[PDB]
Amino acid sequence: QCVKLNDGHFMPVLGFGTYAPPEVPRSKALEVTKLAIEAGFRHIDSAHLYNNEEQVGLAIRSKIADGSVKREDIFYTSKLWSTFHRPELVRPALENSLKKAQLDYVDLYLIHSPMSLKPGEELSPTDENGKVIFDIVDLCTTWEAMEKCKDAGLAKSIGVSNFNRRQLEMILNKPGLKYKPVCNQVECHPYFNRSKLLDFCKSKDIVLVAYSALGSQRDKRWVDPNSPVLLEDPVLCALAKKHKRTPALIALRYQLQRGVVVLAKSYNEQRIRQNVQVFEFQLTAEDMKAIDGLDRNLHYFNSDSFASHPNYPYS
Ligand SMILES: NC(=O)c1ccc[n+]([C@@H]2O[C@H](COP(=O)([O-])OP(=O)(O)OC[C@H]3O[C@@H](n4cnc5c(N)ncnc54)[C@H](OP(=O)(O)O)[C@@H]3O)[C@@H](O)[C@H]2O)c1
Repeated sequence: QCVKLNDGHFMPVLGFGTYAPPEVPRSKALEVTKLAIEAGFRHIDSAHLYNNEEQVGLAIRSKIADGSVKREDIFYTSKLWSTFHRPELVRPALENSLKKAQLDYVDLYLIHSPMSLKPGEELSPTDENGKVIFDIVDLCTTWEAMEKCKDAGLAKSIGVSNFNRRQLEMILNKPGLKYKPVCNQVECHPYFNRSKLLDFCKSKDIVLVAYSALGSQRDKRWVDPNSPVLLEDPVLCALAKKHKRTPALIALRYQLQRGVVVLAKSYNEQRIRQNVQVFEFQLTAEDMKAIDGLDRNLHYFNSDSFASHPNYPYS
């Protein structure tokens, strides 16, 4: 099952999340991406930041080599990291990602975040106070460079991530705009359901892609351990019991029924296989209303590191 993007390409509505924290050996991404493909995932979400494109790319190539899939069956996403927003750095960044993954093109290239950072060696250049050293870049210029990447065939589609409505509007209203973003990949789950942003995106034919749809990996770098654990929510657990599914499946299905494309990260073989069951059942209107009632403006990613950034999208 796919949705048609505003540039004519097609995106599978369920995607595999590949990020794992640095404490996880790099080789694991190879193993789990192959498992994901074997389970039925075709949309695979990576990024320069993840330090895994070589392993994820190898998994894709391996599954093409053994005849399981063809390149055209896979929808591969990468993302431009924030130290590469200056327009002259965009195509080189994409070319580096392609080289790592050993792919001729990405299906989707995203601006990972609107929060531009100082260019250089470090992924996350930080001051002595812990905050990231910011760069002030007109993102419309970054976008123009993204458009050139699509015209060159390096990316089939281009989009953004972590943009709010105002930031999207800035791109959409850019004079001489050639390609609208096909999507906005954002934090989205029952505790932070982004309903207003979703309505806006639908009105502009921009797909909303949900990350942390299962409540995030709760990494101590960015997430308060006090934050309620999404999958422990009693409404989600009651719905799981009602449907004889799992809280994760309820959370994924919720997104699909709102017209949101949903990612799901798992590095566990059993959970990877479980997550594809999202297509096997439905939630009723009353179920959906119960889940909508959980909305509580809880973005799990919530750190000083970026809450002070001039382009921080949340308010
Ligand atoms: N654009 C961005 O700024 C951004 C930000 C965050 C995420 N992302 C993308 O979105 C992906 C997913 O988001 P996320 O990394 O925050 O994780 P997530 O999809 O919210 O998953 C959170 C945790 O759920 C667990 N899980 C998965 N399936 C489960 C199941 N069926 N039952 C119980 N637990 C389950 C996983 O643990 P196990 O691995 O142990 O199964 C995982 O660590 C990322 O990997 C990345 O590709 C993008």
